[PDB]
Amino acid sequence: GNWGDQKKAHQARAGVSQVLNRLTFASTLSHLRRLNSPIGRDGKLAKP
Amino acid sequence: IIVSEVSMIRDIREREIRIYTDAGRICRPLLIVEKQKLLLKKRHIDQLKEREYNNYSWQDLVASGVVEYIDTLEEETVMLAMTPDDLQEKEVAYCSTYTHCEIHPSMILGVCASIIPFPDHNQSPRNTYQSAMGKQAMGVYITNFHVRMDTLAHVLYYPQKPLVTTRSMEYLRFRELPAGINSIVAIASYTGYNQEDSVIMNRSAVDRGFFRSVFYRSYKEQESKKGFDQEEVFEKPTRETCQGMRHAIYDKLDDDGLIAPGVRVSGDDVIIGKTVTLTKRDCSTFLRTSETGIVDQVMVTLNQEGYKFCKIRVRSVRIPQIGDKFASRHGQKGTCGIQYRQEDMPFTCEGITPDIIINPHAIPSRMTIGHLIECLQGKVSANKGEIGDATPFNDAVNVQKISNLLSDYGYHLRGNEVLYNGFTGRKITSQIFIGPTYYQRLKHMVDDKIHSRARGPIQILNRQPMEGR
Amino acid sequence: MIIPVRCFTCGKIVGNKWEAYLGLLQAEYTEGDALDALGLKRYCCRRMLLAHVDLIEKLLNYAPLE
Amino acid sequence: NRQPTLHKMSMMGHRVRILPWSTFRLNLSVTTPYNADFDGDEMNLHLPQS
Amino acid sequence: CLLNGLTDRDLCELNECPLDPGGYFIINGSEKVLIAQEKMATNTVYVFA
Amino acid sequence: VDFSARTVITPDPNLSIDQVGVPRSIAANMTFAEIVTPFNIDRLQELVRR
Amino acid sequence: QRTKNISAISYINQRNREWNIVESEKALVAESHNMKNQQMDPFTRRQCK
Amino acid sequence: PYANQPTVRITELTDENVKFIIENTDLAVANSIRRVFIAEVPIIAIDWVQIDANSSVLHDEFIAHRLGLIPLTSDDIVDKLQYSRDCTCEEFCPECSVEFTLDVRCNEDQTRHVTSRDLISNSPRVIPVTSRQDDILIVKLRKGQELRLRAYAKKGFGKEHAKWNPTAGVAFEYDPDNALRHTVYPKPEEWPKSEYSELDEDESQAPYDPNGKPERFYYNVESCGSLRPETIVLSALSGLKKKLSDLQTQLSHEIQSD
Amino acid sequence: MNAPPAFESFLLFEGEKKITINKDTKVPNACLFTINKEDHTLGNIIKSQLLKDPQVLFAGYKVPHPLEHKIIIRVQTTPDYSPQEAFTNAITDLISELSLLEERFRVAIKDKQEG
Amino acid sequence: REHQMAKTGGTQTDLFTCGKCKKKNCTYTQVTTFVVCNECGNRWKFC
Amino acid sequence: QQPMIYICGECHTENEIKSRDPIRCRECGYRIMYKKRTKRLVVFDAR
Amino acid sequence: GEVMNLLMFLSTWDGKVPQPAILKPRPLWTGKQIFSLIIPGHINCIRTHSTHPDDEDSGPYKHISPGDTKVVVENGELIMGILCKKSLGTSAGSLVHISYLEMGHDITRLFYSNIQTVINNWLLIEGHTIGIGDSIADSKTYQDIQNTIKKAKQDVIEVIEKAHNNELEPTPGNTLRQTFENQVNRILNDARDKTGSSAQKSLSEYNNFKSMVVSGAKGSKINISQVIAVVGQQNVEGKRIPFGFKHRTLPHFIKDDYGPESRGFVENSYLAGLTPTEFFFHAMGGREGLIDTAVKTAE
RNA sequence: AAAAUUAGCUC
Ligand SMILES: [Mg+2]
Ligand SMILES: [Zn+2]
Ligand SMILES: [Zn+2]
Ligand SMILES: [Zn+2]
Repeated sequence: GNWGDQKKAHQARAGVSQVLNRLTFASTLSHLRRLNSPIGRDGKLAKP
Repeated sequence: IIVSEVSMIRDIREREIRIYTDAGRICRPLLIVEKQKLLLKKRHIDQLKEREYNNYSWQDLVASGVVEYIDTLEEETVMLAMTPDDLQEKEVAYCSTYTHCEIHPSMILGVCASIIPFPDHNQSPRNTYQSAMGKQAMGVYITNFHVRMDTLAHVLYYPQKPLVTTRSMEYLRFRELPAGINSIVAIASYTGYNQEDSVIMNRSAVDRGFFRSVFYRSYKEQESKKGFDQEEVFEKPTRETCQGMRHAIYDKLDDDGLIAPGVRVSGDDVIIGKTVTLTKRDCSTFLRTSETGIVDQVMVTLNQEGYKFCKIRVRSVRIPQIGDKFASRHGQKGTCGIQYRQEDMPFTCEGITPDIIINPHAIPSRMTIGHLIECLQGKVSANKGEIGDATPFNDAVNVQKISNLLSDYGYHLRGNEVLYNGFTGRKITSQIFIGPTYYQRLKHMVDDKIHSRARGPIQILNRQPMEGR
Repeated sequence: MIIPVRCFTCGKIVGNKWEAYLGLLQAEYTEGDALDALGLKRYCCRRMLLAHVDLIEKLLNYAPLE
Repeated sequence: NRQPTLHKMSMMGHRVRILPWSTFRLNLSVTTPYNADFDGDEMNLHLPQS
Repeated sequence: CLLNGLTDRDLCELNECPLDPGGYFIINGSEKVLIAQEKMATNTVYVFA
Repeated sequence: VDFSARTVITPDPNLSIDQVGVPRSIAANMTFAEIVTPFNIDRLQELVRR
Repeated sequence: QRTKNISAISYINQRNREWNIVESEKALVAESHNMKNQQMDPFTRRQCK
Repeated sequence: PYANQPTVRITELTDENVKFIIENTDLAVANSIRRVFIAEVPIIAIDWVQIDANSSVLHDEFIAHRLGLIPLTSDDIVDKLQYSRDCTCEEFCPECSVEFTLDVRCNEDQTRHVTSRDLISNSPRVIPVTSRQDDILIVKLRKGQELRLRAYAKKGFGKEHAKWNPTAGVAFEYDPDNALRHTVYPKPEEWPKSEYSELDEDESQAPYDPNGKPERFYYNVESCGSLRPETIVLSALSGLKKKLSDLQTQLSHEIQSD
Repeated sequence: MNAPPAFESFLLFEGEKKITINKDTKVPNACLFTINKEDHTLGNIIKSQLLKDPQVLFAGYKVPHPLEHKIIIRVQTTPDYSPQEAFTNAITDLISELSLLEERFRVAIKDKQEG
Repeated sequence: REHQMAKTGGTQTDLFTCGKCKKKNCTYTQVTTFVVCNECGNRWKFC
Repeated sequence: QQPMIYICGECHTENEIKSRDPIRCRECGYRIMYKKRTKRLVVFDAR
Repeated sequence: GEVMNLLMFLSTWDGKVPQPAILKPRPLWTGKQIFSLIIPGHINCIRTHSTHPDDEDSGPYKHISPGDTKVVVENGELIMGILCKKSLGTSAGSLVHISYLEMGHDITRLFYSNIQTVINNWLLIEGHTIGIGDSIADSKTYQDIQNTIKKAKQDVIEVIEKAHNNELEPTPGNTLRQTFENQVNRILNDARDKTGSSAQKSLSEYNNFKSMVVSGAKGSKINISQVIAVVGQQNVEGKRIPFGFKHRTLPHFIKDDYGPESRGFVENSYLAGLTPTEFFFHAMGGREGLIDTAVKTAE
């Protein structure tokens, strides 16, 4: 899932590729059609 | 000359026309409206209704010039309209200049939201909680589940279909692979074990196979050449040659080293007979503690490297017991508190004992009237004998009409009925509210969370107990 | 995946009514009429035939051999 | 005890009673201090050894 | 892919179901899906304050 | 720490506010060290034999 | 292999969906026909300006 | 300081359900007889399934579960057999159980429908419900699959599990007019009259009655098909009588010992 | 995993007494009967029958805990009528009543069939 | 006038007695019914 | 004298595979094969 | 029968049946009379029930209340009033607080146990529930609510007209836009309050929402008002819905439409469903709430 | 009796 080179993996993004959650058809669909913002996790701001 | 994805934005206030063609521009289709009237006339509807017989499809509509993809950056400069007829006939002059008109308002919802019946009758937080909890519902996740060897696959025995389905989920494919059962839910406080967000299930219902699901767990293991002298191989580790060995039964598996299918297993039991030569060390995997399953099938093959690679999956019949986490389609999560036998559950004038009993106090604080509407319409649909509709914005489904229908079957127009104290047989002074309603079962079983410890294994760095069940 | 054997709430045998219900729907009847033609009075037992999904067919498509 | 221990009334002693099924139980009145909700909560249980 | 526009018959014969949406890679025998990331549109002037 | 347990919780009004409904598995798994004494040597003897 | 059951189920499904389509159309025409009066408490719609 | 002289009157006797009425009896007795109908009624049912070869598409336990729910006619056999727990022999003796065998294999191309008719019982009278209306569908087999097993049946009652639950649904109801006010209708006019209501269509509910005790209990026991309804009633009465007799004996022994 | 078996609700365990008498001390002529492996079925009818009897000042049962298969019946009679004989009389008359009801039901059925 | 500050709104009534000044004038706000003293200015709420 | 019979993946034909042997079907030739059910006393209670 | 049965669920019953409040024509006990036996020792405390009209102590009937309020306990025996959270909940001078302060801690533990074990066993006979029947109005309250909402809409339109023609003078300390927004918000809040009051006064004693709210167990008058009368304004960041697009909330509405529905005012109620636009705005409000919850938990 | 790391879910 590290969208970058192996040597500098930590410098690249994380979670870009995830394991498809095959727990129930609805979950599969939701997963295949999901988004994710690059903003840092748990940011103090609340506009985004 | 211009594909349908391109977008032209006209900036009036400042004379700038900005056209975008690059990818990613999220967009959606809308109907066109020339002056006050749609381009989607009966001709188009007729030709389209005969689709799947000749060749007619969406592309025909897009080409004919009736629909049109507007991207968000262009959506800011179009006087959209909600429904064709209602917002155009003739009234106080609001805008009278619409340019497009949405297909159906309910099409804003997503995938997990859409299966929520009457979402507009619930407070948004509960809709969101339901959206998240839907992804945790059990059922048939894929038809060819018996061929998959995935890890942690749940499957439900009798996944019925919702008695009330939204028109949108017809295309979500939910009705072919449902994730819940229609249960006769009675909102009331029978005994007390369902007071703070908890439910009382019917022991007899469970005995009959109410929500009875199954739990699979796959395993992956292959042999490899550890080193010039080190090497792994499948073989029953005997009591003499193998120095490293566990204090567990090994004869349970056959000589080949792979436990045969349909064999009772329990926690801390050998599932694969891997031994590595140093004489040999028992470097073999065991079933996780507190699993207690039965072996479904054993798969053996060769990986890319060409070594013997085998996969084993164990199934487990998970009877619904107390502590299991259920949830309706409205965010009314809860955990089965206690289970009563049919003799003890209350009953209507006829032998209809509720299958689930939620707390009444869960309704007012959370404002989930949508749940009540679902229950009423479900009772009506059951009696009539056909699935009812719960599309979000319908303008033709109110409570008064649904009640009027229900009153034509000898039932209180509001859905309440007179129950009988299961124990003594005395009527209940208050008229309980009982009806069909679609309930799910989450994967959060109790047996997967219960844990204990008394001087267990210790870490190597700081001599403190380990972490994780 | 297959029609249950008994109604969860009531207990009346309903497993032996799936083929009959399908036949009645096929010939001419409608659901609301077929259900009472089979003799399912209580609305608790009707959800068995209305809501039940028939996945065993899809399962049988994956014939092991031949 | 319940995992978020905000204030003193979040770790109180109790007398043990063993019951068949596999779930911690506790009188509802004692729910308010812990802030538990019986909607899939988890509550730790330590035992002294002296 | 090998199932491009293939009838449900062959899919069933290939131990696959016609309902599977698809659109997910198979690495090391795991279903990997790419989450659509989002960012600021390029080649457009923004005036922040 | 050892001698810890974590399980879901459910209401149970028939128990007093100071009681707690532990399961059977957890009860069996944990232990309490008790000093032998002639006042209760018989009880511990029976427990050991069991 | 699918001559019985597997084919009868498809036949019943197709006829039932056709019956549902005609049922919906008749319900629509009936709703249009019975346009005498509509006085209901539990329903409302916005009216700006 | 003694009991009462209840009367009984059947209104509808069929081979599928019985509707009767009990008058001059206490509510506790009525509801207790109900709970005995549902819970404590001896009946035969499959309880031990040994599966030898199952190539169907359902689980191994799915077959056993379903087979647990197939009713078995026990009109005159339940009274004779003894609970397996109290048997004085090893293995399921025929004196204390009824053996079943099933062996089906889909050879032809058309899918099989393994129905309860495949359960070849050893005893003549203990058979699933097919004597005199399709049969309970167990599982569907496709060419090449097979299902071989044998199961034994034993006597139980609903209290232990649902499989021993002879009654489909007991309709118990008393005082159809809300004469004792045991329920308070916020709007009595809105409620539909009970099937047993003698009250005319004008009035909504009978006038209050202070010195009024519940009598005239209406029953609609509905047999699942295992036992005949009147047989269910007789068995429930006999079982309750036996439980009281045993309790009285135990109390007598306890008092004498003291 | 810790689900108790289904036979523990009605079948006695070795050493457990079916019925235990325990005299109370707070008021004269008051005993608590404790019944193992029973439910409301066998306690409610006895409670009602004791209520019918006029010499019984107090009568009531309870279930200490639903998961436990046990019930306690409290009986308190006039000083000249011990609660034991009250219990015996209640059960005896209740058995007589059920037998009479069975006989009447049987005759009613046999008359209903072609009659 | 413009420099001033707008007075806090509320339903003035004399049905509530302020415990800080003994006066009956005060204003109530429903949302729990908060009470603000009119002259004394006692602040309280009723559930 | 048990040669650890296996079931081919797609052929659904039995095969005799012993230790230190390639895992392939006697015919066609595939790399997948499952095992056969045990012979133990698989006894369930229809509960 | 019921009195003797409930007594069985009492760990501190002395064993004596209290004299029934009504000997003839038939021995009938009262709820308060039974509940007294639960109260331990000789406690004394005074409390006011939730629905206690303020203008009752001043007038006559101070010590004999028509509404059965003014909870008075003497020698640990309930005499008047209806117990609610104000008397049994967690509040200074609540009945349990007095019991703990006067009697020992164990006495208070027994008090709790007895209260629950008796009240649930009696609830078995009584029964509690909730359903559509408890959410429907009387078909006149709907008329009042519609009239009130129409008046509110007319008033906001008049305010907008005055602002457009430059007649609304800036309120002191605020700019013209600020005073305009303040007036609109006050008008909408007043309308919502009037509708809620009308809905409340239109309920019946048998209604279950009212029972749960007055008992204070779970809910509030605002919940009922939203369920029946009208949801209300959907604010974000302490203000009305902003203009995400160019000078307008959603593509449906026209530019410069400050009207109530064009800015978030959910005119419908949860029983009668929601128009799509107000549904979206309600979603925005819920999202704001969730974000605030997360940041609070983090900080 | 075994590592480093990331992600999802939950009160
Ligand atoms: Mg919670
Ligand atoms: Zn039913
Ligand atoms: Zn025998
Ligand atoms: Zn091969």
